[PDB]
Amino acid sequence: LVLSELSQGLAVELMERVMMEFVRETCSQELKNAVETDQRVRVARCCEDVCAHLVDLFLVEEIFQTAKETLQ
Amino acid sequence: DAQMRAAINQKLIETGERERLKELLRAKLIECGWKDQLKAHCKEVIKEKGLEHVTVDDLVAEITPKGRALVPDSVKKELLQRIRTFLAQHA
Amino acid sequence: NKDAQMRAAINQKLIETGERERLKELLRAKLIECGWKDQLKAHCKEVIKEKGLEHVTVDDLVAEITPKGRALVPDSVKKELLQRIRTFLAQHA
Repeated sequence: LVLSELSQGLAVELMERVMMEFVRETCSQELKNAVETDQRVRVARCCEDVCAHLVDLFLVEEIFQTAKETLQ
Repeated sequence: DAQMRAAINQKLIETGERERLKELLRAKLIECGWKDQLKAHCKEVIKEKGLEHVTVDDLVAEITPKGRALVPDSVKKELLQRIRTFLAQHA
Repeated sequence: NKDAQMRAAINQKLIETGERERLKELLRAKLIECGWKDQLKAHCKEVIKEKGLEHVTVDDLVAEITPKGRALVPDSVKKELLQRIRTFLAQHA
């Protein structure tokens, strides 16, 4: 014989607070991991672009110097 | 009455019972795979919205409703029983 | 946007440290080793022979040569420069 719904209310609130905090912590960690991984992706990708840029630059110059040496 | 709820909550806290129940609740939710479900849902929302747009507030807003609905009624039944046992022994 | 900023930062770090120059010299050495120079000049001699020395101009020469020049660069040389850049970056913040 449960007289009051006071204990029901306490179980509902406690469950809701614990659940909510767990969702917040989980979402925060999942996004933090994703952003960290993406950061590594972007650094690698940018290194590729820089490398390709430097090569084409040094090359455009070496194609000029080569042309010269052959003449005459 | 809220004054009663405040009195009980204070007791749960100082007796360490609230912290203890919280620990066991979290452990049960992890055990049953509830937390893995949250993470799976996060992955999909991230992929859908994009890291260039999504924030933590966005994720929580999107994931919470389903999270709340997937809390097993079994753990809620056990929790309620623990609360009643606690009230009976401290009042 | 953010990627462009990151490319600029990496670029500037390579210059401040003198790494850009070391990379340039690295590329030069590798292009010799794989015979890039030799293959390119032979291509130049061919085009000169068809066009004729009098008719040909260097800007015109660069036009027919550059496609070949870019194609002669082996991917291994590109990979190696890339690796040194990534390594450099890990040792500089």
